[PDB]
Amino acid sequence: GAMGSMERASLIQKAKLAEQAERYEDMAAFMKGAVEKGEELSCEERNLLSVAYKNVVGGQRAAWRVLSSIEQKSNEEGSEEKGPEVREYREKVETELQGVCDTVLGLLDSHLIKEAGDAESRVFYLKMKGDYYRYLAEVATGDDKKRIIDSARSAYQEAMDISKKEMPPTNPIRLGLALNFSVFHYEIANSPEEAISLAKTTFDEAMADLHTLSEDSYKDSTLIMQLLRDNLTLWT
Amino acid sequence: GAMGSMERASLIQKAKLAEQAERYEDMAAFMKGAVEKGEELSCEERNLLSVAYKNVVGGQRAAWRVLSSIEQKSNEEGSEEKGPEVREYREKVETELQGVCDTVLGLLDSHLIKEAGDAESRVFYLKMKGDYYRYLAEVATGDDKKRIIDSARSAYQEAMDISKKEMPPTNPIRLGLALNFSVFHYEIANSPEEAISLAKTTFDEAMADLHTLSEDSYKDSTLIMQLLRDNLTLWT
Amino acid sequence: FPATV
Amino acid sequence: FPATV
Ligand SMILES: *CC(=O)NCCCC1CCN(C(=O)C2(Nc3ccc(Cl)cc3)CCOCC2)CC1
Ligand SMILES: *CC(=O)NCCCC1CCN(C(=O)C2(Nc3ccc(Cl)cc3)CCOCC2)CC1
Ligand SMILES: [Mg+2]
Ligand SMILES: [Mg+2]
Ligand SMILES: [Mg+2]
Ligand SMILES: [Mg+2]
Ligand SMILES: [Mg+2]
Ligand SMILES: [Mg+2]
Repeated sequence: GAMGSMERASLIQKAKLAEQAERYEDMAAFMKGAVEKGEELSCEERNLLSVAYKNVVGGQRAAWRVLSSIEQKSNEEGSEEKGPEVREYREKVETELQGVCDTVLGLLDSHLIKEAGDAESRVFYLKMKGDYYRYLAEVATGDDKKRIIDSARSAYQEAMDISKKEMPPTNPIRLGLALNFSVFHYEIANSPEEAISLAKTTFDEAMADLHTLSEDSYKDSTLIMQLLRDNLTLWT
Repeated sequence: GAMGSMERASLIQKAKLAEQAERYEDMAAFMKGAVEKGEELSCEERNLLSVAYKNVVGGQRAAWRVLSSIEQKSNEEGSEEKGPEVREYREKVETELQGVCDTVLGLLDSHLIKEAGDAESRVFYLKMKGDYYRYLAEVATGDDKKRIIDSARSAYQEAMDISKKEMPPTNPIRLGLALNFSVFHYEIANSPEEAISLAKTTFDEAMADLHTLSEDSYKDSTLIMQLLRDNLTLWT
Repeated sequence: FPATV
Repeated sequence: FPATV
């Protein structure tokens, strides 16, 4: 790897600089380099890794959706034939997106997940696995689409099982996992009732535990609870 | 070039798609491919080329300024030594910026400018030459800084001379050139009085010619006149 | 699109 | 920063 000659600490320092400069591709490359050193990640380092790739793939997803919409419009009745260019460019963006997802999944599989023994770390990594299979599923149209969807489901479910046993209902990682798995149900698995039920139960169980929290923890938990509420409002 | 196998028309089509998807690096690569076909550009194609590279280099400049500010703060009294990483990463971004500028300047020199005979095209390309030498000058700190500044000045001056002889004072290309050359004076050449005088005379001469214009041309000209006014307000 | 984190 | 186009 091009980052093999750089110190782990320098890669982390530069990831933080890249974040400040909104250079998320660089941030992701630095964090990949840091993961490939082979040492486990701290909480802060997990956050850096996730922020970097979320921002890179988020931009790719937004671009893919623009192109896919243009392509769909081209295939309607009355639309003039404009040749293969829209499909080609949508495929180009799609292939790059898939590459990023495969890169993240590769880091998780070699070897972040297997070395993660604490509940927070294991849940966080399994959530990420679900997320990146979900992004693959968004663009899947072939023989493997069912298996990609099931890979996302399985990762989210394992994370959910750990989270419920090991973390309080207000824990931000538990909350974020539930938020994202609920979106998986609604958008990917064609299970809107499951999505709504999960968001509602997660919200309600968190509400009942807020009394245990400091002011700072309350702020963290309630921010994600509001995201659950926002989705419920969109869906009901 | 990786775009050598793609049709010119397809490159232009894909540049427009990339713009819609806010994929400016791709947009720039497509337009570079189109220029390298060797045919002159249309007005619309010149706009695509300029938009693509403006957006790519604009993002690099913003990132460079963030990093340069962090670096400057690191070199103040009382700041803790944090090692070579800030300088290294600022240099990385700087080198990439310089590369983009060199790419644009290369397209202009081989062979856009020499084949441009109409005033609008020649002025537009010479303005771009001034702009990309100006971006090089922003980051220059060495033996060649004076020569880089003079390269920008010379390109802008040639454009100005053509624009005044060949175009009305409301022409958007003439106006945009004057806006940018005025910023060159203020920010690069340490000549704020020249910057102010140029912006003011350009504004006033345009105002006196608005009566000749259609509603649509009036809208185009007055938008850039307002930018001149905005700069004058900042500077006085 | 719905919120995710 | 000042406006440029
Ligand atoms: C100790 C450990 O493993 N930490 C990993 C990072 C977890 C933190 C938790 C707080 N947090 C957030 O609340 C926001 N983002 C996310 C929340 C939950 C998950 Cl699973 C992922 C991201 C911060 C940004 O706004 C949304 C909430 C950051 C990550
Ligand atoms: C015929 C020809 O050579 N055309 C090249 C493209 C010129 C157009 C003019 C209109 N225009 C603008 O007004 C805006 N941008 C620029 C203006 C002037 C220059 Cl020299 C460059 C760009 C549009 C975006 O907002 C700012 C004004 C687009 C370019
Ligand atoms: Mg070491
Ligand atoms: Mg495909
Ligand atoms: Mg359940
Ligand atoms: Mg051809
Ligand atoms: Mg340098
Ligand atoms: Mg003069």
